[PDB]
Amino acid sequence: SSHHHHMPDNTIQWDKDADGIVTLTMDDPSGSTNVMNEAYIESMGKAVDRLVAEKDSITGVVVASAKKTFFAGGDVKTMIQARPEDAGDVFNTVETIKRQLRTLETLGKPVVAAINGAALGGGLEIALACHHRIAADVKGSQLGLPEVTLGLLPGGGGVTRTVRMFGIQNAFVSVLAQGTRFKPAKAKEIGLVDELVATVEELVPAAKAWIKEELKANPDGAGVQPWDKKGYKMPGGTPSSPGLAAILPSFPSNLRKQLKGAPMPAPRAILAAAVEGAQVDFDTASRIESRYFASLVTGQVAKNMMQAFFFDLQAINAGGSRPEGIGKTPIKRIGVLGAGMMGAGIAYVSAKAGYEVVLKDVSLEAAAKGKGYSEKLEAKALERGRTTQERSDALLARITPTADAADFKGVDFVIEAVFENQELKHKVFGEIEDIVEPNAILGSNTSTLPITGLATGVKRQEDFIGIHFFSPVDKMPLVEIIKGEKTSDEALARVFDYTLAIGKTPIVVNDSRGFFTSRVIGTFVNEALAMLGEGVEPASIEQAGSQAGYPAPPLQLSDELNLELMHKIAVATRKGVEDAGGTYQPHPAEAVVEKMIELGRSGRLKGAGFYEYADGKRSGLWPGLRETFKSGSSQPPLQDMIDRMLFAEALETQKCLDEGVLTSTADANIGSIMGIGFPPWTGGSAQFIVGYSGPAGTGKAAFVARARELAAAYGDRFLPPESLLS
Amino acid sequence: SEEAFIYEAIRTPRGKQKNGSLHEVKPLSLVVGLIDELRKRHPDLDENLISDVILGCVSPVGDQGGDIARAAVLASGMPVTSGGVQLNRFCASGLEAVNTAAQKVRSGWDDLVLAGGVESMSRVPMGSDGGAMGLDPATNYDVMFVPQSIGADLIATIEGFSREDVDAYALRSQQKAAEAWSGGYFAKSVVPVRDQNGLLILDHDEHMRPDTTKEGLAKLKPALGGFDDVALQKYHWVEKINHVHTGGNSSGIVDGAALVMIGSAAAGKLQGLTPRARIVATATSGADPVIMLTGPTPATRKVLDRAGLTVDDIDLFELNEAFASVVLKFQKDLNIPDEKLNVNGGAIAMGHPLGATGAMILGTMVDELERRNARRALITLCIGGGMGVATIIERV
Amino acid sequence: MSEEAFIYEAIRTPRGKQKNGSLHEVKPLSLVVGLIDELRKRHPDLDENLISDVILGCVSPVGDQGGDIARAAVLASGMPVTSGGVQLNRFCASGLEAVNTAAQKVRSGWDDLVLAGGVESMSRVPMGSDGGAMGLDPATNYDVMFVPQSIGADLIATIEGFSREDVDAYALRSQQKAAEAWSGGYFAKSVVPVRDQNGLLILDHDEHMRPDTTKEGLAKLKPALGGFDDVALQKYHWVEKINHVHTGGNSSGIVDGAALVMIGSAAAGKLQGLTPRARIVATATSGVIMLTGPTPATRKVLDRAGLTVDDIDLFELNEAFASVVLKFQKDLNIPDEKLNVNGGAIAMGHPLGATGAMILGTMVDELERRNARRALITLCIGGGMGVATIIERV
Ligand SMILES: O=S(=O)(O)c1cccnc1
Ligand SMILES: O=S(=O)(O)c1cccnc1
Ligand SMILES: O=S(=O)(O)c1cccnc1
Ligand SMILES: O=S(=O)(O)c1cccnc1
Ligand SMILES: O=S(=O)(O)c1cccnc1
Repeated sequence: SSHHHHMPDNTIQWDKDADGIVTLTMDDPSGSTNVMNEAYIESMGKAVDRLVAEKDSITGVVVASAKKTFFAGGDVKTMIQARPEDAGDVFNTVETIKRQLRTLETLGKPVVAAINGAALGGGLEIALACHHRIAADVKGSQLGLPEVTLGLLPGGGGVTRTVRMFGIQNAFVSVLAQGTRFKPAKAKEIGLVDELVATVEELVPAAKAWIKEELKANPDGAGVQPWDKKGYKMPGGTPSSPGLAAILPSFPSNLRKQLKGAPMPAPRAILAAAVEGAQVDFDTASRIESRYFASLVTGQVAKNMMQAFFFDLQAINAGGSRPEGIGKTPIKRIGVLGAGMMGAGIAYVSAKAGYEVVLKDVSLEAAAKGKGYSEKLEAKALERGRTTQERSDALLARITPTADAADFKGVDFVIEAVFENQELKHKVFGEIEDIVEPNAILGSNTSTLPITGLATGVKRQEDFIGIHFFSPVDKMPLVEIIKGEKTSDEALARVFDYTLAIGKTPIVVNDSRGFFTSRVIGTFVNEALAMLGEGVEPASIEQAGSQAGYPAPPLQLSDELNLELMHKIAVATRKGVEDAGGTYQPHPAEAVVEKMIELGRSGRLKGAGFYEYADGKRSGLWPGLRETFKSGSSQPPLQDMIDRMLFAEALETQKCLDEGVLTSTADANIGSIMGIGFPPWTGGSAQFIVGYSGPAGTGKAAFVARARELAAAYGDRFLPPESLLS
Repeated sequence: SEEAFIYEAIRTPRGKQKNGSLHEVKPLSLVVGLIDELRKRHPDLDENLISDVILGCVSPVGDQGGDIARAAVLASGMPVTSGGVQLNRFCASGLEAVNTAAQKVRSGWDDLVLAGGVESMSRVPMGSDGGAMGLDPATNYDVMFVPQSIGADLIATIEGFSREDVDAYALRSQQKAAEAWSGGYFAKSVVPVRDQNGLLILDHDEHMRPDTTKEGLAKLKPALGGFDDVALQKYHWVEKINHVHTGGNSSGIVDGAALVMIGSAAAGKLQGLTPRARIVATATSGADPVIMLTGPTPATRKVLDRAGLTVDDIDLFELNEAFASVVLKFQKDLNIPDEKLNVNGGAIAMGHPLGATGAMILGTMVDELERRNARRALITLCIGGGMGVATIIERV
Repeated sequence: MSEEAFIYEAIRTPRGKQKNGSLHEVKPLSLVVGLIDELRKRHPDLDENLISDVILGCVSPVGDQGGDIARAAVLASGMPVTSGGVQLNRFCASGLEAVNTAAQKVRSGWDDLVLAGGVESMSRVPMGSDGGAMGLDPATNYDVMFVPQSIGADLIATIEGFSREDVDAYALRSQQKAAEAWSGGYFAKSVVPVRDQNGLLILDHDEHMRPDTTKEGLAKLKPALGGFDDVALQKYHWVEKINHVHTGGNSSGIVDGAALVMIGSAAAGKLQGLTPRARIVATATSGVIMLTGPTPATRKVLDRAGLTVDDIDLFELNEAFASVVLKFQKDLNIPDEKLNVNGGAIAMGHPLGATGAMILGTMVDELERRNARRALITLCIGGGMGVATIIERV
């Protein structure tokens, strides 16, 4: 076995001082970030070979970086192309990587990582191979193993070493299962980092100083990891330990409870590799981890999540949907019209960014209740130690509640969040359009009403635009920017820049009925209500939604959306085609909504819907639901219920991609995931088509086949569009 | 060809878990004591004719490891040619040993076999042996492992068994186990445990609560997270699991052992043994492994078709009382008359010593067939992982 | 005693060595599942609902091998939930006792098609990991004079007069015949390579073999706790000194492995479209010195099938210790050209609970390769037991 795999520029700089301490400075000249690519593997191979050849004149090693970050991520452009026939190559590649880190780990001399910035995934795995970790406490620095968020696992030793350091349970829950990122202070608190320094200039001096003291104070244990000493005891015990074996069988069941039975193999593979590795020696544990990694990389879910959360998410942030050739325009005062749950969250995320917000409502008591949403979010943030008392005061001081239209002077960014009604929106905009700045953005948080119609109520239609948020605004990351027919490109870029400023992800949607998020989430809820009208058990419908990967089951979501609003969307959709002389086929769910409204069960707000609500708390399904819809008379396979909900949304996304509502699959995938909660293992409602896998096969052709199968059984709404055929 | 006959069927009393009389007794001693009782009943038995000793044991570790069946052969002074094999099929290990002994006699390649089981749960708790279905996350995550308790509560939910329904059966088991003891039904089959000095250690079933009331059962509280949601992921038409099973309507954790002597007709003649019953048929089957506790019902169907019999041909039904709902579901599915089901009590009152239970309830029906002068009995047990074993005996 | 039991399939994994073994990273449950998938690959239309039981032998059913390893195999492999699954332990002959119990289940007519075999990952669950009722009870261990198999084997060599060079001569013979069997392709269709969840190769040969063994290398090895030597001579009081001739080179190796055997009735074979390879003729069980158990078990199975030594074409005795085989060869005058013709546990390893089924499938193949009729398989056991089986090629 070699330290090389099987041309590229060198990545690692070599420096041996008079004391014998070698400094390896990682500096990939082909990018701003050190990446675990083929150039690194060849570079570290040459460096490790040199450490062995010159072992007699080397007393310590310091691993450093010349970038703003320490080391971030791996070669996604290569991993996403790995086929199942490439499992042998992927295995050999991660085995070569960990063979280099194992040699470095067992040189018989101390190795210190000087972490100057972000050490994520493969970057932290390099530092974990060192005997001591020193981190600089600077802004933006993060540490963690977020491989699971791409459908992967830390295959460069991250699983094996964190389990040896923290035990099976702590490593899984706190580091591996969710890929949590830690700031340098939190990293030292949990043992991921050993000590901190104030600035980056102290790192390499402190690293060499620690080596000098370690050789002097601990000569026998210098360069010896805890799991390489005799008498090593794994924290929390091994699977054969009686205490751990008492709770170990509950680990997969607890994992299956958290994932709600959704089909994501990465957390399952991490847990298996963690436990199986704890039963054997370190080397055998490392090789087991390699096999589970190769299992994930060659799979489809990893390709879906690498596509969505790496390539698609980067293209969006790089300004994919931002109009080219438009400069930056500052925002000084934001004016929010309406202090509801939406308007209050909009004021909070804007002031949390640093903007001055003017929160207007019809009464001062209502506007004060809106700011109370921010006060109660700062109170929960102080009680858990996530902010200071001084920043909370500066945040709330930027929110100025009011009830007078005169307080909108100097406002250059308006965000209306009043009740969904056209006449009400035309009214509140005409009052303030002449009081704001002449270049002020006039935004609307409408979810279904067309933007072109709402823009008529003002004179500066070129600056009227849709800015669609999602409840709760403080926690939802997507902003749906809807472009009316009169909306200019500058207004689009200004709202685009604002979305990034508040830390949210934007998508650009052309004006249409229901936009993209409201229209696609309509098909998901409609499919569930259709199944309820067909006689399917309500408990099975909720199970299908959770096991498909949705964050909330569809009947439960229907109550939070109010069936009264749901009925108005259908009436407007029919009137929007009837008044055009066209044809409108009603969805079978419409009859179910009308009967629930007739029964007075219109959702959670009413106090009763598909569920029962006692004291504002959901408490089981409505017992009369089974007799109302003859529940049990239809028992389709659970996978049919799941596929019906997934395929309806995927087919609707393709329509509104062909209609020009969406302009890129990246907006469709990230829009479905972050906007309405499409299951992340799919990679998005558009990626679901190219990545579908079933008994027929895998790919677009397999999707079309399964869609035609669903259409024959459940209705022509599942017939695949022309654009998906050849 | 050869017909397998039951010549002897004895068992120890069942000592309770907390502060039980048998805690100080090694499980090996429990088996040796039963071997010595067989010798007392047949002093001129040629033990060289015994070809195998088959013992069921669910936790074969520690005091119960290293082939405890072979240890009993050596410790009791039986000939070294008498073999000794341990087997584990979860709850029906004791009955599988008896059926394996019978199938060994039928094949003509074994003439006289001892079979039974032993479990000292106070000394070797269940789960002590580890296991892959629980301690291998890859296969645990796939098979959706759920403990028998939740599966029993799920059966009561689907079938509509209320908390009062299962507690009503638990009271019936206590009453019938008390009537059987006070009536002398167990006087000849339960062999009291004694020490090396002959002092008495235990002569009765400690777990029994003969003064049980329905009001007392209703005060009991029902029995690691995640298992409840995992069960509903498979049984997705069920919204909520009604947890009705407590310590008062579930089987007891006890210590005990049982022995059965099985041989051919010619073996009984050469040794002056009077046959007590005849093994008519045996069967194995199963059902879903997430809910479990449902394998014995198709195993009962399989053993009836194989013997060419129906429910109305059977005089006594004996199903292990692991949980009250499993017995009530078994009674509904096959329309078993109430006066034919577990007529002398069950594991709810007397305990369920895993590896020995199958041989115990088998010996119980052998005695009750003779006491009533009835003809046929059907013995069956639910099994973890979703299995089931059934046997039909005929009085001789 | 009516239904005839036939062997339809008999496969095994390669045997991985104890130290730095290729199978150390493989869970023992996966070794069985790999063999189950091979049976499916060889019979893709087999209705697995006909399979009524899976009987696996396992001497140390603890840890990765606890909780009814056979039932774990049924559920993990996706076999029908009605296929049962039972683990049994009769020490070294557990794998053959599982096959025999499967055959007796078919003879009684109460079972139609049964999987049988064993599994033992000794590099993960070492021998003795399950404890033992004898070792944990000094009162019993004191009365039942307990002596390990290693010393009883040395005592056999002392009484029968087998020298250190005699037992090492057999160890050389086993290494040579095992290497000849591998080079000749004899094991090509019965040894199923072990692969990972990605299809990558892990092991495809018996890596415990030392095909370059010499008489001189065996003579340099040293012989394998106090008291047991004196305890043995307290029973065999006419013996003065025990000659310790057994080393690691003339004794069975510690390995990982598994084996599966499909056993069924003639009706089951016709119904599923399976060709019977051999027929179970007879089984028998009989037996401080230990390892002297297979001698009466062989006479009992020959007397039960109405045969003699001259009627058997191949004898397969497990090579736990060289002296045990040499005594068996002397007690029954077994011709040398019929005894363990493809090598044994000294060369390839002795995976305890799986060995009985491994050497059975070895004889099913060699009977067909030679176009021979009958074979006898037997294993010695600790505590004084022994199991023997006679098969006939179909
Ligand atoms: O490939 S890694 O899992 O290391 C990674 C690194 C930074 C951001 N996302 C993912
Ligand atoms: O099992 S945990 O509760 O650590 C978990 C794992 C994956 C996602 N959420 C939670
Ligand atoms: O499949 S469709 O959406 O065309 C449909 C089918 C049955 C009733 N209403 C609508
Ligand atoms: O929990 S549920 O209300 O869905 C239910 C299901 C089956 C039987 N009884 C109740
Ligand atoms: O000299 S000894 O008494 O060890 C001996 C040697 C050969 C055979 N029997 C006994």
